[PDB]
Amino acid sequence: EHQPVSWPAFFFDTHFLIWLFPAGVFLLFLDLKDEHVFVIAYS
Amino acid sequence: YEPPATWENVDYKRTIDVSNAYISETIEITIKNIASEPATEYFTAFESGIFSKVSFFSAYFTNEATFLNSQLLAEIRYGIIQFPNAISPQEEVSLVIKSFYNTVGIPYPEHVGMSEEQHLLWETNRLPLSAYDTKKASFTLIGSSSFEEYHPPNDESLLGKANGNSFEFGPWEDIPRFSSNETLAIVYSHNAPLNQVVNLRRDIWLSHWASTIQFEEYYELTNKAAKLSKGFSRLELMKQIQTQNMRQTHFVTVLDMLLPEGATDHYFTDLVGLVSTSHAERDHFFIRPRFPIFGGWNYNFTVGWTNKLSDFLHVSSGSDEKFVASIPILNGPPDTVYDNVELSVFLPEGAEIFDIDSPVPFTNVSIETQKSYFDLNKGHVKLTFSYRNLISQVANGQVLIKYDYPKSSFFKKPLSIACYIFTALMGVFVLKTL
Amino acid sequence: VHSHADGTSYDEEPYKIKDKVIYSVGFSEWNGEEWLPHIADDIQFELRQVDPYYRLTLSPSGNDSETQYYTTGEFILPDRHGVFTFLTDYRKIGLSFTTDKDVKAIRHLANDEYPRSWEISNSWVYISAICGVIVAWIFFVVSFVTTS
Amino acid sequence: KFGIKPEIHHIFHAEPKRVAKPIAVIFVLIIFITILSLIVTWLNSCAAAFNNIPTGVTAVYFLGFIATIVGFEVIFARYYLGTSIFETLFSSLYLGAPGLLTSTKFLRSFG
Amino acid sequence: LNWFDDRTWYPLGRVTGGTLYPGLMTTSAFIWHALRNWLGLPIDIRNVCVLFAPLFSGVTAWATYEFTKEIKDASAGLLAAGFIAIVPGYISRSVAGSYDNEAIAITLLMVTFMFWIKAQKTGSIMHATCAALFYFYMVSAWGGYVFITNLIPLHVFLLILMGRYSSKLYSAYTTWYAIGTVASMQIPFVGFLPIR
Amino acid sequence: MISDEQLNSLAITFGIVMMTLIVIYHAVDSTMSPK
Amino acid sequence: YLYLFVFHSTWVTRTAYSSPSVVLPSLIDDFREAYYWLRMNSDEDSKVAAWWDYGYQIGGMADRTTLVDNNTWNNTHIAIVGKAMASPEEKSYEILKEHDVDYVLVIFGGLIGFGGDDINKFLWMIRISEGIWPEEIKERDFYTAEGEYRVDARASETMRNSLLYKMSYKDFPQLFNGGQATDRVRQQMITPLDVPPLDYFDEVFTSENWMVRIYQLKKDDAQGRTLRDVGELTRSSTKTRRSIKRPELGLRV
Amino acid sequence: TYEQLYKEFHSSKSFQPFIHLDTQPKFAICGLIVTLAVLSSALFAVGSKSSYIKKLFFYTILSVIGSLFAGLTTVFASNSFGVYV
Ligand SMILES: *[C@@H]1O[C@H](CO)[C@@H](O[C@@H]2O[C@H](CO)[C@@H](O[C@@H]3O[C@H](CO[C@H]4O[C@H](CO)[C@@H](O)[C@H](O)[C@@H]4O)[C@@H](O)[C@H](O[C@H]4O[C@H](CO)[C@@H](O)[C@H](O)[C@@H]4O[C@H]4O[C@H](CO)[C@@H](O)[C@H](O)[C@@H]4O[C@H]4O[C@H](CO)[C@@H](O)[C@H](O)[C@@H]4O)[C@@H]3O)[C@H](O)[C@H]2NC(C)=O)[C@H](O)[C@H]1NC(C)=O
Ligand SMILES: *[C@@H]1O[C@H](CO)[C@@H](O[C@@H]2O[C@H](CO)[C@@H](O)[C@H](O)[C@H]2NC(C)=O)[C@H](O)[C@H]1NC(C)=O
Ligand SMILES: *[C@@H]1O[C@H](CO)[C@@H](O)[C@H](O)[C@H]1NC(C)=O
Ligand SMILES: *[C@@H]1O[C@H](CO)[C@@H](O)[C@H](O)[C@H]1NC(C)=O
Ligand SMILES: [Mg+2]
Repeated sequence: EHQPVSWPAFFFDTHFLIWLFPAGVFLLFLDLKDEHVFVIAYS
Repeated sequence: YEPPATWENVDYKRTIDVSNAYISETIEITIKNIASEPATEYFTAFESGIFSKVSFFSAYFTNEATFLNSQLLAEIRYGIIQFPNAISPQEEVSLVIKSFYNTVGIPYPEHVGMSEEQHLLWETNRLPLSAYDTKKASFTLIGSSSFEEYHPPNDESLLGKANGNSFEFGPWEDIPRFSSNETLAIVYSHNAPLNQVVNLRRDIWLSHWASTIQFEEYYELTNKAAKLSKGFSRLELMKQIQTQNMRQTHFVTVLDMLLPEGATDHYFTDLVGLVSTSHAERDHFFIRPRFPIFGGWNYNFTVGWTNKLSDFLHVSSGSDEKFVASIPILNGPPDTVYDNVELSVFLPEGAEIFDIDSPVPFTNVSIETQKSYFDLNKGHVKLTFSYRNLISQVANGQVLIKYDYPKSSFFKKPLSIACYIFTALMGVFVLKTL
Repeated sequence: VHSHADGTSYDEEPYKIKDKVIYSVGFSEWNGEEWLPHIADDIQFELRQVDPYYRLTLSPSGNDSETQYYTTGEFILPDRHGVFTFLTDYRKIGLSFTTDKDVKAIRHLANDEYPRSWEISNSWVYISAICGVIVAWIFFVVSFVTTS
Repeated sequence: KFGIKPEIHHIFHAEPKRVAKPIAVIFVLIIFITILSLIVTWLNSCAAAFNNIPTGVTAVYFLGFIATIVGFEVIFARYYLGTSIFETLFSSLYLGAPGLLTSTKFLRSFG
Repeated sequence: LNWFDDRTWYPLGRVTGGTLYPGLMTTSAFIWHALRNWLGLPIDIRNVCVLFAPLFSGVTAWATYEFTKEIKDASAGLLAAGFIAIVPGYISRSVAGSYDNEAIAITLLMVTFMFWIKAQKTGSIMHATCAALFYFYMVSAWGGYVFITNLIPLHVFLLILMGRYSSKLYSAYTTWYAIGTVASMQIPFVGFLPIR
Repeated sequence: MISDEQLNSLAITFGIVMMTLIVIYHAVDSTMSPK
Repeated sequence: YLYLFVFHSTWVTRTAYSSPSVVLPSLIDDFREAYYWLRMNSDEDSKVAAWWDYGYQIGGMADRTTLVDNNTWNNTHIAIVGKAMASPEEKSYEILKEHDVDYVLVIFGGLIGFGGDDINKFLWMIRISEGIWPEEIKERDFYTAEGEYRVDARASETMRNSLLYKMSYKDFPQLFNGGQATDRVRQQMITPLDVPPLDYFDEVFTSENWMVRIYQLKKDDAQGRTLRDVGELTRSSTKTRRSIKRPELGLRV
Repeated sequence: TYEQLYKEFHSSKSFQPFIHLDTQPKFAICGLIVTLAVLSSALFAVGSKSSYIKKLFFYTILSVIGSLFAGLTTVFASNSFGVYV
């Protein structure tokens, strides 16, 4: 469990959120507020 | 202490059957009364060692099927027999006594391979040990293929006569009373697994709402057969079962529980989880332990099932709120021996016992309360008996409980939950309006 | 038998590091007809985890009709927790061999058995600060709601 | 070692050393005088005194509020003297419930 | 809390009082005691330990709902809950049998963050003391509190240099730190690390 | 006891019901709320 | 897309993650059988020595004292067990006796093809135990001349005499009637003349599928002989005769 | 006396259950529906702005009913799930 992992194991356990995830990050970057910075840094 | 000599044994023939993992003694005696005032008593003599472990003692006339009031007393020890009608001063009457001990012979070699046959050694008394003068006496052993003695006596008269299926002894024309100076020791072949339940506790949960009675039993099982030398070896075991050699081997592979007539929801559980090698056919529950129980190995497990309640309760005639329950006392493997039995019956939340009767004398009876699912006050009424020595298929009885369960407490079970829900709601109200 | 220095056994209160225990064992000799005390001065007790931590020499402190009792002086248990074996093996050639060991767990000190914060003298200036801050805070809260 | 083996004893570690009492007493006296100085500054020097005081029912709510504030610190001080945590929790729950109501009533009434 | 385990690492023993995070077990024991004394359902501790993870896999859905209710409207929080209820990346470590620390360690991860947002967005002190208390509970329940301890300061710092400092960051962050650090020092396994 | 296929169907139905009620709520809120 | 999301996150959980870790569904359970044997038939104060990634189970299911377990905090106490399971039996019997070890259990999936047995994570034992005892153990000897890791007839004379090899292949050749046993995880033939006899340990349990095997230390000899001499006396009884030979030994102290 | 109790046992009638265990799931679901169709009105009443006395009255009057119904559904459901009474 202490290793890196390829790209299939990201679509495996996140069906279609994996390509809405960059979209969500960009749409938070569009209108920055206080909490959006926290969410972006966390992401 | 010696009882007043009052009777004379004019015939005394005893037979011991060693075929089913517990000594079952059967003595047939014709008895004559000494000329005196008519007495109604009889004292059978058990040695202090054997008397410590005896689980059944009956005595009946040959002519009449009905039994007598056979009872144990409370260093030779005695058991009391009492007749319905006083015997004449000079009369001759036959009688038959049956006792069931709880001691089996120890394995003689004690180290045998898992394919060899084992021999057992048992130590008894040759000459009859009675409290009265005996005239004629005969001794017979049955139930095994081959018998042999061990340090035989030089005297020819005290020597067993072999028979095809039995091992008899020559009749002695005159024997004095209290004669126990010859300790016979005999070895015999026996291939049974020699089970022993060190501790059984079985719970019986009555329930009137669902109308089901469910049994749960917790066995602690020990094999008493001869241990195996060179230690375990799976190769030998799995190579011998592929040949036709699983005839009467002395290790336990499959047990056969005998449940009541219609059982459902069988389960077989172990301390470390669920065992999947169980199989419930009609009126039979086959169980395969995790590992075969060789000599000296312990296996502790649990087995449970469910039955309809209409077969065990009966509402009374005079009133519709007095119930009589008849719980079976034992139903397990075919021929085991129990060294402790703890029988717990859990009557419903508001029951109240009126009568308790048992067909086998118990050691201790007590009444407590124990809380279970949705028991919000005083739980269930637990009634526990403690028996000490019991045999599997000859200690067959039914404990009869007689209690009452009024409808004023039958419907209190939903109300006792309605009370909590109403209190929670009236608390949320105050917490939200303040 | 081994037990606390004051009398209480191990089953009442278990052992902890830097405790005071005591050990005692009794020997007897068979001269062919009846037992007698066995006067020997070479016996040694070993308290050992994996290699000896204590190796004391027993002294004769007890006498019986047919038994000689040897005991160790009150000794402080080692400074590290673990699972220690108390052992006494009398093995000298020309004479019978006797061993009797027992394995006991010696636990660490619980939070309730450390010295309190006021028994120490180095930390009397750190409790005065807390008490003063608490008193000042109480008075401040009282004077805050009672001032224009 | 057929015959006999040498004796062995365990050499313990030296315990950490406390400090002399007079220094601690001096440093306690300093903190005490500092606290007294703060109190004196509040009372007289800074002219920050009890201008208005609540009366009647508002004064009873004031007494309740002070009782809560002081009772929590009494609970904590008693817990610092080897009182069980569960007992402290129960004594705090049996005081917060009336105390919260009284304190909120005071803080809404007085303002 | 003072358990000395002499049935592991046999010659050395193990001090299980200061090598263990006692937050999962205390919660399981509290749930067992509540289910056995205040509801009338005596349930074997094995069943509580087994079914702990599925039960606590709905509180994390609620926490994600209440945390997305801050970043956007409530209508956009229910979707997040619907996502985190059934997603294999979180199901993998919270299956019906798993009884690890992460079973309880993600729920709190969300709850603390929720309060932090609620504290940083409004500026109140009572919403930072709740974040400090749930950060102490996460410190007790899991060794991954270092993530929060290194992520909240990053948020505050990124708001400092971006030029968005206000009088709300001061109160929120200083209260959170001053309470959370001294509260997390109370775990015997953590010890004095938060300053060393 | 409930089988495995029955449990699979139950889980799928719960997920479908949840994902439909969420969309119903969102489509009601998007119109009925003042934008 | 939301519906495909549900139909995916249900299938993945059904297929991959919902797999019991104590019962192989291929329904075989040889771990619980051996652990229950240890729990029932061994005295409560006995110590069991196994590799460090089963200790928790042994503590939870078998309820016996272990020497190492999963939360590895002392890395030398694990090197001790690594050196025990990779040295000749005459040194393992001395390393395992000063720690008061009664039983030793190994995993062996050569009959069902388990893959995660102890004979293929042997190399990790060798590495861990070699870091702090370079002279005692050397990884170079376990590999053969050409540099391969074999358990076949052409295996190195250092692995053939190790403890784990002698302990996990005790009766495996004789299991098959022909006398030519085929390992499944390694896919290598095994002859009954390969495995040497075990003189200091004696087998006390092994599961139905030979997966978990529990051995016990023999009690030291009463007359003071080395147990290897007892073994050579019991296996070579009639032919091992010498007429007269003055023994060469140090002067009696 | 064992003989007379054993005589009374067989003579008497058998046990007729109140509500058969085969038709209890029906009552379970038909009571689970009602016990929430009513207890929502309680929360609506307490939430609604009105006189305190009227709120109390129209809360308790239809809270007692929900209490009884829930306390009678939680027995049928418990029996139907396999954990009797
Ligand atoms: C993790 O697990 C591992 C493995 O399980 C643990 O590792 C073990 O730890 C043990 C304790 O730390 C350790 O035991 C010590 O080993 C020392 C090794 O020394 C080596 O060199 C010497 C020569 O210098 C050799 O003789 C020796 O054999 C080694 O090769 C020993 O030296 C230690 O011996 C001392 O303690 C034992 C036990 O009490 C005594 O029997 C022995 O006589 C020594 O005692 C002296 O020192 C102690 C110190 O407390 C004194 O109390 C005592 O009175 C003696 O004092 C005399 O000597 C000192 C020093 O000269 C002098 O100041 C004083 O005045 C007296 O003259 C001891 O044997 C294990 O070896 C070690 N095992 C391995 C494999 O590494 C590890 O601890 C675990 N981790 C944790 C955190 O627990
Ligand atoms: C399993 O059953 C055996 C048989 O009764 C139990 O063994 C007894 O254990 C107690 C305490 O350990 C001893 O005092 C008895 O002498 C043991 N009996 C026999 C016949 O040896 C055992 O405790 C049970 N439970 C477990 C977990 O093994
Ligand atoms: C009988 O059982 C009761 C109930 O626990 C107990 O108090 C009593 O001591 C027992 N008596 C005997 C002789 O076992
Ligand atoms: C010690 O005991 C022996 C045997 O009982 C006795 O002869 C002797 O006098 C005793 N000595 C002392 C000092 O008590
Ligand atoms: Mg982990």
